[PDB]
Amino acid sequence: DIQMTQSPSSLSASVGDRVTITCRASQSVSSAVAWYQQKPGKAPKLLIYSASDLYSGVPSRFSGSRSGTDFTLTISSLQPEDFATYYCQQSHTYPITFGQGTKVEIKRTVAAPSVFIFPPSDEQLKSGTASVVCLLNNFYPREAKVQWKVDNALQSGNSQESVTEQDSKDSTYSLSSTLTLSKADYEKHKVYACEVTHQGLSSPVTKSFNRGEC
Amino acid sequence: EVQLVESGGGLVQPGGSLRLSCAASGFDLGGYSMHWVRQAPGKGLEWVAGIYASGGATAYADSVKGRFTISADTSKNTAYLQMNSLRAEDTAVYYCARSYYYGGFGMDYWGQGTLVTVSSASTKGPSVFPLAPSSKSTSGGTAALGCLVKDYFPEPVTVSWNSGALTSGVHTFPAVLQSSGLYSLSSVVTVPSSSLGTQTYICNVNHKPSNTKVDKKVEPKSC
Amino acid sequence: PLQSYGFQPTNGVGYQPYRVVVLSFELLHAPATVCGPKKSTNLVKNKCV
Amino acid sequence: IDGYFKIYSKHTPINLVRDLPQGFSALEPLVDLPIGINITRFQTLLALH
Repeated sequence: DIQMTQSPSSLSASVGDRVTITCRASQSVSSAVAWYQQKPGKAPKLLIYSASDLYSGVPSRFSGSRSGTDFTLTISSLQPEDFATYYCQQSHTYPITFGQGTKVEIKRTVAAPSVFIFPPSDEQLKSGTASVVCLLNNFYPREAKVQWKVDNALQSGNSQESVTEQDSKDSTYSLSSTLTLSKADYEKHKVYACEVTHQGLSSPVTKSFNRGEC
Repeated sequence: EVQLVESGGGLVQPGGSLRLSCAASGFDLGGYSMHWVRQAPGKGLEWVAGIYASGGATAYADSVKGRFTISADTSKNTAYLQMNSLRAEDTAVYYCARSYYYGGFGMDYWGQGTLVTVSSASTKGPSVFPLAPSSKSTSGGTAALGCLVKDYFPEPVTVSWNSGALTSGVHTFPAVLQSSGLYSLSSVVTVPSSSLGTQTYICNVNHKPSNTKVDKKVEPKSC
Repeated sequence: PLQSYGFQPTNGVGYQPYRVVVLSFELLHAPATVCGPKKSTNLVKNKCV
Repeated sequence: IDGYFKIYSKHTPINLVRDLPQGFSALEPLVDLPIGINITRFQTLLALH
């Protein structure tokens, strides 16, 4: 049972750029590390069978090498067809294991989000619960979070998240985050806020509302 | 050309079981080990088990031992997975894949994956609620109306606006599976703010798998 | 440790078999044999050479 | 010398068996053998019935 670690969690490269993704087995697996290319809705494509064994049907762009234990996977000239999550597989010792998967971004313009805070509506509150919703629209880099506050305290564990896909020209995407309070808990707090931070934002954007507004 | 084709997916009540199968096409399974792998929603790829088509020998991941059992039949040139005592945590797309002998080589032929789900609330329509727009415009002069879609099952759900006529300014998020055993997602439409009181904004939430749908109107409210 | 190679006429160029011979040269400070012509030419008589 | 065993030789009829034959003689070179071994000692070989 040899587990492997992949990095980076995501890589940023344009069409025509180079992509470098690595995988490190905790134990030697010889060179028996295979790689896959996966698009949403599809099976991972087999790219590589072993560190120096490329699969026919895989673009010639795919190549790699080893340094000590670690294997480095690269794409020499990334095409639209290659934006996929890449995974490593070791076939040396059972159980067969896989790495975590590395995403590739199209490396475009960095921008702050348009921050929309949506206080729980009268209709949503008929459910008996209250969902405070904040959406960060059209921003880049890929990593962003909402620091949710209740009575200006930072709250952690009552939030939920979902993230959308990136724009093919700008690399931007939107982030959805919410806070769930029962209606009864919602009514017991006065101030709510969405403090928006991300890797490219030097000045956090905060939107807020008072309980009962909107 | 060699293909591997999966079937047999569907929902299993918690504690129940399901049989999956894949057929080989263009390739004789003998000489290869046939493998089952798993992809839970939001997760990466996990190996489940492998069987040597020409020998009957097997190996399993520790994570599935005592629960997932496999077999193969070279007269049929197919392979099978029997999953017992399925839990919510076992919701995943199950894949067939193959490799030479007993290892030292990665898997070459792959199926596309069939979804197996487990839930205590296997058949639900959506519950849809509107989100009031900010009354103050953001950069570009825009504002947005939205919906929260919750507690439906199974996924996929298709969400669009104005009964499907509105794609312009539409921002949708993927569904995720919640602790309720049901799925949820959200969406907004961002347009110049005066358009929010002119255009129709109805969330068309379609669930072909549940034979249902919801048309929820969203409009500006004092804010 | 070894696996059979599926070398077939149906394979693409990356999987077609290739016959390879590697020439590995001696590093001896006092070599002899496995030699060759030093751009050898013909003899010319009654001329300055 | 430098890994090369060098051999020179001559073979003639003899009248003198007590001592070696008298008079000047130059041995013919035969071979430079690229062997690579340390020679500090030796023995002969006989056929046995």
